[PDB]
Amino acid sequence: ARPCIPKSFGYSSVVCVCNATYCDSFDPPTFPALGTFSRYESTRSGRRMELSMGPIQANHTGTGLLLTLQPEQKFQKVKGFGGAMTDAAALNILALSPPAQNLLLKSYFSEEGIGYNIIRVPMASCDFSIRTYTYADTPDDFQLHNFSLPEEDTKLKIPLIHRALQLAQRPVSLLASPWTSPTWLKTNGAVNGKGSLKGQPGDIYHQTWARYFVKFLDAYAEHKLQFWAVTAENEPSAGLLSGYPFQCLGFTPEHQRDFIARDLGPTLANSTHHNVRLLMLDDQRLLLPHWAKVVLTDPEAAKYVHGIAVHWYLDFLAPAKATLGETHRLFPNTMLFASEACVGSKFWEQSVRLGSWDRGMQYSHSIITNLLYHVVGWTDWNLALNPEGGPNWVRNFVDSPIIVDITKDTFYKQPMFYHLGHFSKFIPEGSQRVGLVASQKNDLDAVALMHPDGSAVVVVLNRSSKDVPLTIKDPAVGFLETISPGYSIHTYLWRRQH
Ligand SMILES: *[C@@H]1O[C@H](CO)[C@@H](O[C@@H]2O[C@H](CO)[C@@H](O)[C@H](O)[C@H]2NC(C)=O)[C@H](O)[C@H]1NC(C)=O
Ligand SMILES: *[C@@H]1O[C@H](CO)[C@@H](O)[C@H](O)[C@H]1NC(C)=O
Ligand SMILES: *[C@@H]1O[C@H](CO)[C@@H](O)[C@H](O)[C@H]1NC(C)=O
Ligand SMILES: O=S(=O)(NCC1CC1)c1ccccc1
Ligand SMILES: [K+]
Ligand SMILES: [K+]
Repeated sequence: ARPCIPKSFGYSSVVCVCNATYCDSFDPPTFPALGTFSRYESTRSGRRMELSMGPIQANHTGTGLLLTLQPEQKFQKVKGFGGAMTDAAALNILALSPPAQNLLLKSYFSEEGIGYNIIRVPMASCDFSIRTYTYADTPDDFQLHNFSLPEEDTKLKIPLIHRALQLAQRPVSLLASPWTSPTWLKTNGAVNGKGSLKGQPGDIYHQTWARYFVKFLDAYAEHKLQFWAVTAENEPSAGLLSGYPFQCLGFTPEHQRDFIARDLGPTLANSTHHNVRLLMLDDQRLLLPHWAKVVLTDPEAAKYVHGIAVHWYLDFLAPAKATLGETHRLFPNTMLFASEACVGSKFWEQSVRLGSWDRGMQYSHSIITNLLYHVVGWTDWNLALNPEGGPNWVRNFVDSPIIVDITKDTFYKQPMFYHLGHFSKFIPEGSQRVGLVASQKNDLDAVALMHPDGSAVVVVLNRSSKDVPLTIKDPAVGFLETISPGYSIHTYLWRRQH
């Protein structure tokens, strides 16, 4: 529909420049003719989700790499993809002119963009906020009569969420997560630092905290917003750490288990919001499987927990098989969901690297890795940041797929945007991962899924410098002869006749 306007900032690849009168966009989505496949290609050399079509062939010869679709080998259903509407994201989006705001939101939420269907909503303030607040800062208000949404919600976040939902043709699911409780419920009486809820699960402090979740859901419902899920606490391990710099609330896994069993589970289940799902953990993967064991082996907690939320700090190394793999083996009926991912968080790397292909490859490699370990969705962190990677009240700056430059009324779409879009645009909610078997050892990363309507999607990432010819075999349908260029990502789509 409209191609990428590239700009280089001296990193390995380009950003696409958008402004008040121009942004890259796709045509309305249409499938290739039966017997035809679509290929969307992005490359370090500068291609951005460019469309080509090719024939599906009856025959194949050669000893080249063959990836054979296993359409009846079924794995997880996919919930979807999206990102977080933090205070920082909202402020950056609304600092753009109305036309640029629209093109940014269309980029993410419309069918002319990459089709996000998840928005994560912080419950009150976090690090990506410029003001520290909760919804119930008046002390000793245990019945939460003075609970209320401030302007960060009513004037910034909620109107933007409504605008995203208007642009979306896919149903959008909202996920809520709190960072801190009111300080008068906490052992340290501060939003940050080491501290937990006072007392013990089942007591007034814990009951009040559980009621705060229902108050939040009630308040958003008055604005005609309903949630798909809540997490039990953002990064519960953080509040156990001396000097933790920003909003947190510490829970051991035993504390989280008992809070869920005695307070949050029953309180949600007794409310009009009983259909909202509860996700546990919302933290880094090295806490698994231990955290899952502690919480889910208690039947009283387990009956309230619908899923496990995991965060991915892509700058840091940690095992996948010993964490996600083991958790799936031990608790195959509890879904895993990636609720936050980010890059650029190390103090010694530029928070925002405009045009970094490497950071793009980190996003897509992460997503593939998550999907191969049974995870049902993937949620980026801040939807948009400034060129510093902010604002952020403790200067904990990071990268974002969209960077806003208010002085030019411009925003920049990073390689990370396109790497995420290779999945989000082409994997509708309810898609199911299926097998994909390589005929020989190779350097590629790939995943295959089947749409609800039976159509096929395959994503192929090449993190190597070498162009790799390959064939995809769909045993019902035929062969797709293609090539995976070095430093590329491709998405393949086709109809499957039986
Ligand atoms: C928004 O960006 C577009 C794209 O760069 C700008 O339009 C370009 O303007 C230059 C300079 O006049 C021309 O050489 C290009 O041909 C234009 N491209 C297109 C596609 O129109 C546009 O001026 C910018 N808008 C604002 C309000 O700054
Ligand atoms: C495909 O395979 C068989 C090989 O004998 C042949 O009958 C057929 O003509 C070949 N070519 C095409 C285009 O199908
Ligand atoms: C359960 O729900 C009702 C609302 O119908 C409420 O009045 C009651 O206090 C709730 N019980 C709790 C939160 O324990
Ligand atoms: O994968 S999709 O079906 N994504 C969803 C779209 C609304 C139908 C698709 C198909 C054709 C072109 C782009 C994307
Ligand atoms: K208040
Ligand atoms: K940094």
